[PDB]
Amino acid sequence: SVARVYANVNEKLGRSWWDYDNLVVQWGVQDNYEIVRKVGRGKYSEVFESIHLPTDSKCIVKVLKKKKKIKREIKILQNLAGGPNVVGLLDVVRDSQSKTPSIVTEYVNNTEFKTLYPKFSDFDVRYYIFELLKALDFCHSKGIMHRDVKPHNVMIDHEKRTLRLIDWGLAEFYHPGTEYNVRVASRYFKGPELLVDFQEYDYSLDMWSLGCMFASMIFRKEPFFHGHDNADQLVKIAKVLGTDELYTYLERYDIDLDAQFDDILGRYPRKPWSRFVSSENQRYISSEAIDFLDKLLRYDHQERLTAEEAKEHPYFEPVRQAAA
Ligand SMILES: O=C(O)c1ccc2c(c1)nc(Nc1cccc(Cl)c1)c1ccncc12
Repeated sequence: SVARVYANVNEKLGRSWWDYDNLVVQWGVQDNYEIVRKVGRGKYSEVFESIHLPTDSKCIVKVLKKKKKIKREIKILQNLAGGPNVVGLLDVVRDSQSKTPSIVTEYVNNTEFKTLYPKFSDFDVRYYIFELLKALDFCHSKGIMHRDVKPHNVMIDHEKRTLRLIDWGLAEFYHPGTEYNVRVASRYFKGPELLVDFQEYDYSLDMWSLGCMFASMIFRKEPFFHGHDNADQLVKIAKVLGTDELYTYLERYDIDLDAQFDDILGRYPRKPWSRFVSSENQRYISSEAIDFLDKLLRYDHQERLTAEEAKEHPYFEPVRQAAA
């Protein structure tokens, strides 16, 4: 398997674009930042609201815990500089003694998605998904997969109507035929390729994750596919897409399933998208939304829309018009 778009981007841009092992960071002055308030903690980071003291301006300091992965995240954030709806890198600093690095990013006025998403209109969903598609089409066009696309990593200032894709700590460069680690993404947003241990994945992983997110929004069910473990996650997906399309996909990519799917995985017919429509979510539902969702949520990553193809979908016509 090789990506159907942007496969040769890292080839064309060469070693100085993707070789993060040999990154030399020009560290900023740590005493130029003051930390004010912790805003959050991750598996990999603490995040604090802070001040850039020379300018007295609001910013974020992300303190990070292998060295390899710090360099990857920094090199990606430098390469993505200037890109639409990508979180802006302000600096990289570290402790004088301990050498613990921190990434300094722009501050965003987020509304938590459990609160924000239900307040959305149909146009709002169309608009923010379109804004997210600009960020993903940008990073894919630069040889980079995000690999952790989920609502926590999409920051929305609903007053400014502005969007930022954050947390590039799982992101990687795409190299044709590379076998990538499948333990990426949070469980609810993992593509089938991660769940059957198909390692030769590409940018199209982000598009499955986008699909899950989009299903949450239009069907008002967070998360859409609610599995308990990685095994059950594939069962929840199979109970919607069906097992017929699953077996053709496995056959097509020569994937053999783990032995202990045979007890838990039954034969399920395809549930139509229409069966998820209710009184409460009908506000979001149109024939264009379902068709768009259908073209993102495919077993076969090579059948999913590209971010670019997705921007031309009729679903986004109210948004292209409103921008003229
Ligand atoms: O990782 C980044 O690149 C990254 C970049 C920017 C923010 C962030 C993470 N996390 C934020 N908040 C947050 C909220 C809950 C949990 C956690 Cl760990 C963090 C946040 C807030 C305000 N503006 C920018 C950010």
